[PDB]
Amino acid sequence: MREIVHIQAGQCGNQIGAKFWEVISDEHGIDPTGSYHGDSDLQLERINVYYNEATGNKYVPRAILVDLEPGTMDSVRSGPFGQIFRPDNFVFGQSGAGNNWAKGHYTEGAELVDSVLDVVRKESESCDCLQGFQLTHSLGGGTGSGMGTLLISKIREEYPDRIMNTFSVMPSPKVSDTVVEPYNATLSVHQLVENTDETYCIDNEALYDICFRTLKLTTPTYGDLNHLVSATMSGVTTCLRFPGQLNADLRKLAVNMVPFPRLHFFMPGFAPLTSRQQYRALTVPELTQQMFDSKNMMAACDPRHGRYLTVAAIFRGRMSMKEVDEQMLNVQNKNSSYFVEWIPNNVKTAVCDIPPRGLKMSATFIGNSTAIQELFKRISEQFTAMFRRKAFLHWYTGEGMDEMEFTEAESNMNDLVSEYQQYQD
Amino acid sequence: MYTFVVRDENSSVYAEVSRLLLATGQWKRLRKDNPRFNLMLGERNRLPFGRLGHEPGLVQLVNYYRGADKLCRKASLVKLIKTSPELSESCTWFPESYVIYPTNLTDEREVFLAAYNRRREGREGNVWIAKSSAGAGILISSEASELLDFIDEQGQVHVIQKYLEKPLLLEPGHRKFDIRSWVLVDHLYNIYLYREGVLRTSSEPYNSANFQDKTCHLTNHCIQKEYSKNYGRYEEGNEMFFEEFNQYLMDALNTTLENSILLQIKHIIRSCLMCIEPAISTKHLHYQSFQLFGFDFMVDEELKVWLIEVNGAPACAQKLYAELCQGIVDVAISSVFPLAPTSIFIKLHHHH
Amino acid sequence: MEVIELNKCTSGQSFEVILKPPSDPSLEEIQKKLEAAEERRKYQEAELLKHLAE
Amino acid sequence: MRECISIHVGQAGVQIGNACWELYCLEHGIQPDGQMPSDKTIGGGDDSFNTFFSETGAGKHVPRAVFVDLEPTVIDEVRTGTYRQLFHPEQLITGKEDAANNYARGHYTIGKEIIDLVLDRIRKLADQCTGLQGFLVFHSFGGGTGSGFTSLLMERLSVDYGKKSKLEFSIYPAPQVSTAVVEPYNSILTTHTTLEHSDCAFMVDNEAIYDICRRNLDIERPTYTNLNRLISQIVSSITASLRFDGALNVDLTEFQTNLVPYPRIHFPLATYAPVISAEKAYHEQLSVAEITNACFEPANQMVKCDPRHGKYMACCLLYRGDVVPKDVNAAIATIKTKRSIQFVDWCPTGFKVGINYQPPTVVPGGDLAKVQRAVCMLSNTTAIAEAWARLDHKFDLMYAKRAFVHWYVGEGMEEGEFSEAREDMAALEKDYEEVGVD
Ligand SMILES: Nc1nc2c(ncn2[C@@H]2O[C@H](COP(=O)(O)OP(=O)(O)OP(=O)(O)O)[C@@H](O)[C@H]2O)c(=O)[nH]1
Ligand SMILES: Nc1ncnc2c1ncn2[C@@H]1O[C@H](COP(=O)(O)OP(=O)(O)CP(=O)(O)O)[C@@H](O)[C@H]1O
Ligand SMILES: Nc1nc2c(ncn2[C@@H]2O[C@H](COP(=O)(O)OP(=O)(O)O)[C@@H](O)[C@H]2O)c(=O)[nH]1
Ligand SMILES: CS(=O)(=O)NCCc1ccc(F)cc1
Ligand SMILES: [Ca+2]
Ligand SMILES: [Ca+2]
Ligand SMILES: [Ca+2]
Ligand SMILES: [Mg+2]
Ligand SMILES: [Mg+2]
Ligand SMILES: [Mg+2]
Repeated sequence: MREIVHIQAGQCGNQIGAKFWEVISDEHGIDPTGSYHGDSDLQLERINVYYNEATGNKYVPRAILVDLEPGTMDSVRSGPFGQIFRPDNFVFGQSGAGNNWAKGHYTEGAELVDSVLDVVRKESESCDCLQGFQLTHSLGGGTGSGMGTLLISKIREEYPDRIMNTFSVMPSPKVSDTVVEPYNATLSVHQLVENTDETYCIDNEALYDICFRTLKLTTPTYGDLNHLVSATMSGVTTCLRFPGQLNADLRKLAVNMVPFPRLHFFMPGFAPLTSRQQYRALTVPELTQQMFDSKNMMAACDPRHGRYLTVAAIFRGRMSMKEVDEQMLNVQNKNSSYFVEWIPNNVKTAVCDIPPRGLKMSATFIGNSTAIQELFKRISEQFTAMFRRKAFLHWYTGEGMDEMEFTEAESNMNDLVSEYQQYQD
Repeated sequence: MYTFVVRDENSSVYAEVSRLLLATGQWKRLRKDNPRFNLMLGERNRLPFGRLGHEPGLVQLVNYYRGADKLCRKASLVKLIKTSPELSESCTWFPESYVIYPTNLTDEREVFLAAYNRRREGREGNVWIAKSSAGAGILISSEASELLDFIDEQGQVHVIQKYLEKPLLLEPGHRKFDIRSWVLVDHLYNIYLYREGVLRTSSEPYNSANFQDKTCHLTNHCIQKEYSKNYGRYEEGNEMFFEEFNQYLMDALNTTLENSILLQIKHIIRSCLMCIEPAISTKHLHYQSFQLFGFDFMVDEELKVWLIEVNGAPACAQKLYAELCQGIVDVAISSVFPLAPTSIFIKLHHHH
Repeated sequence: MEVIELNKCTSGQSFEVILKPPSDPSLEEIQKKLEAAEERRKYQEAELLKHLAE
Repeated sequence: MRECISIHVGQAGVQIGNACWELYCLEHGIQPDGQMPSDKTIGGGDDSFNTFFSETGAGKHVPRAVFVDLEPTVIDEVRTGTYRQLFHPEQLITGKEDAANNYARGHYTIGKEIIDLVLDRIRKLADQCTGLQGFLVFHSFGGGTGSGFTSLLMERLSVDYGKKSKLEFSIYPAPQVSTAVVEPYNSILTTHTTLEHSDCAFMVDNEAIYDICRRNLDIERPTYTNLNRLISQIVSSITASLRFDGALNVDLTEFQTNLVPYPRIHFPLATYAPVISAEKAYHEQLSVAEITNACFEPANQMVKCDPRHGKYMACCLLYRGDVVPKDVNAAIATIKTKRSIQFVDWCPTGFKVGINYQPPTVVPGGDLAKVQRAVCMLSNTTAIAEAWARLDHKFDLMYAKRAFVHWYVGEGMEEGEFSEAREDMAALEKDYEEVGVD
């Protein structure tokens, strides 16, 4: 009974989190009303990891929906599986965060955070043995970025020895809402460096390019981007939601994926990514070739620019586990220049029998690559292009922040970039 | 795409093999410390065999046989011949040898003097030679007192063996020489003898009444090119190849290189390698081995071939690098990692 | 090739063949190690809370 | 009669323990409910099988075993499995969250909180013994519990049972059946702190068992069940002398006397043959010479290494089935004249032979085929130091960059313990080289 407490904050956080529960609820045979209707016992073996069991054989997601404005969560509550969430687990304000990290972290967010922790404490107290927490949010806004990292800081204080995990959507000028997104992302990244054990970096530009070039979607929407995130979040959590010879809880994964405490930012990947030739059976080689292809990765970082510290691949569906090892052992032994040679056997593979809905087989990719420094370099450059002229700073100094804190976020980010660089040589 | 590493930069042979492997476009070289390799061109000394064959899904191959030093060490070879029943102590193609440890350190000092006094008393030629593996340090003399005293002044194991006082001398010149045969043993323990040998000849007239000047007694390519005043006179680089040497044997001795010398050479190579096959074979091992050997022979005026030593990390004759190295890639490397004639070797069949 | 100490019973037998002749920390100290590591954990955690309190 | 207590620590220890006791019961005619019709002494007796089984008044034969794991999912299989009736609840100890493959977490953080409870349960089994021989401890090198908690348990067993022998069955880490990257750290840390507390240790390299299952049993992708039933045959061959009438290795002490002349060098190599696939149409039955000759093939060694380039210190041949001393010595003569067997000069060149007439028992529905005779050779070769070399090298690659070290320091371990442990292994490798190489 290794329970995980899920939290979703802000617009992006709640929209991506909603689809995630939609996807995995379908995989575990849970309908929108919480009743189970699957045909395999595997669907329930680990159901208590993400769902609570209520009266009448009802399964309620262990999820807490947080936002500083009602709009997004009114959509969830009216969405497909909106009725499945515990009503008490909706915590929201009315002021909004105005895409302002200071408002989410120091002013508006502070006024609401204590009541969020009351719900978190409630869900934790009922866990037999709490694995840890997982947060979904963006870094470019105000609530998910500012209040999200405030929540993490206050969760780590009250649960210092529990694992803190996040899915963090990184901003990109190509898929942008406001110009202050580099400010909010740089301020959040430092909080994550300090207070998260694992962070899956999701770059909206990578999601966009995939919908545009690979999926051949003429006009991508946030909905399209969120379909990729749902599928990827379901893939990375397969290790936790189903049985297998691997076991693996959050702390065991972190112990094998994070060789240094600050370098815990992962690049996820998924395969297949097909356009509507969609019924063609996909062979193991094609799953492996795409899963490692950069065009299938969602951090917008060319892995061939850095080195993999650790790599975890999860294959789903009825396939040849002997042929899986062969293709995996082929990619490594064919590109051993992009794997650090001072972590023996840093490429692990796991197979799951239940495939995602609508696919005979799939593969999810989890890489701890020093190439991620390119993502942080982009954010840093955009931050400094505005901060050197103090552009838009008044939105933040008006909330009580000082220029020094920005200077410190800049140095903290450039240090992180320097730390990745030394392990790339 | 096959992968290989290089852990001996001083190997002229495998510098060419590596240069050929890359030229095929199907072999990729990795850093010398990358464990994910198919082929290791390993170091000469302290090669870590225990770390081979433990990478999942990687068939790993190395260019050295673990345990073959027993054959490529001066003292080791002597002990192997005297202690192995397949070769016996009465082995007829190996000069009478004795292992002699310096007194500042089993040892065969008393056994040597016994056979020495027997020769001295019987009027027989009693000229011996002392040498070791730590030499470039050789001494030739007919007095047992000088041979033993020379070894005590050193600090490593030495070997004293009978000096062939009746060597076969080429004409014109009246000059000594030795024969180098290259032998390749693949993972299946086939014994392939390279069809091309080299006679490393002395450019000085052999003088039996003066073992002090060792230029006419030692046929090493380095000694002749440094202390000899007739280097390159009769043949380029004091190297005569089998085509010429065979033509000479026909003109002078009315015999052929095959009949008079090569039969004994092929026999000696087989006996030496078959003897240690159960000790070094990799037939049922978790990794695979091959290795290039350099056998050095002596020929006396009776056309009898004697084994001098076996080199485990031999070099090749400049003219024969291209042909031999390519041959190593064909029968030793591509036989295990095939790519996408008239073999240059001579297979010496045997019972495994 | 000699056989020595041949012992036979209803369920088997055993013997010996020679081919050739020849030629702690106290309970107290363990508690200190355990408690010393527990103390270093408490220290590191206090420094975490001190950092968070700032 | 003297009793042996088996301790199973961590997933690998518990699942291997489950396979052994399954086999022990089939070998001794014990049913899943603990009944043993052939035992004419009800609720008592000092027979050889009583070294491993106690008896209740109701005639239940109960393993003298304790299962310990910091997480309950593996031991829950025992609580509800086929042989659930054998054990009682006091014997199965489970925590709520494991060591996360972190030696420091199993030794210090979590170990400190459960060590006294485990000693209490073992003390309960000890109080049932009239003359306890010692302990057989099963664990993995890589697991956080198997590595970290085992070393702690061994330290306390030496304190509470000073004069008792301790043998290990340790699983050497193999990347083919492992998803953990830090197992070299755990293996070296647990070997360092356990070395002076274990009298004799049988290492099983998962890589060796894995290839045997693919090569001999034609299993393209073996599972832990496949790996464990094969391992429990080797374990049974090694413990049979303690559980059956005999004169060789009749008590745990004899294992050290026959296999370990030097204390630190206490890791005998195990070689087993024949392993024949059950799915075969029908195999030709191998002779005493052929299976004895097979004991010197690297393909059926529990740890892949080349004994031709080591030196033997001791050699036990344990036969099961149709074997007479006449045929053993005949095959040994042939092997000496063909094999490369070099003993150290300060040890006799000989073999101790034990024969048990009962052939190997095979679990119904298992992978192994019923054979008429099988053998397990226990040889102490310096060649097994190749296993340490491989492991120490991987340790060096990661430790040179302090990779993953923060996870251990975070649980209260000092960084100096890494190097203190590595230097002990460097000394252990030097001991093997001084004994084996000239
Ligand atoms: N042969 C065999 N090896 C196993 C088995 N179970 C785990 N292993 C090996 O043991 C190592 C992992 O250690 P575990 O025993 O699973 O971990 P643990 O002792 O339970 O400690 P934790 O970290 O708390 O889980 C890996 O190298 C596995 O290959 C098993 O049943 N049989
Ligand atoms: N017993 C013997 N009788 C006659 N000549 C001998 C001899 N032992 C050595 N030599 C001479 O010494 C020369 C080489 O000696 P040796 O081979 O022992 O040194 P070395 O090993 O450094 C050269 P390489 O290893 O390349 O063959 C040969 O040319 C040979 O003529
Ligand atoms: N992938 C994805 N990104 C989003 C979505 N909504 C907003 N974003 C991104 O998140 C950032 C805006 O943060 P937002 O969540 O709207 O702010 P918040 O509500 O204050 O937490 C911008 O970089 C957007 O591109 C979404 O539904 N999907
Ligand atoms: C202020 S804006 O530049 O018009 N906003 C565009 C957001 C977006 C862009 C591409 C998407 F696939 C989804 C969303
Ligand atoms: Ca207010
Ligand atoms: Ca009884
Ligand atoms: Ca002791
Ligand atoms: Mg918004
Ligand atoms: Mg030489
Ligand atoms: Mg475990």
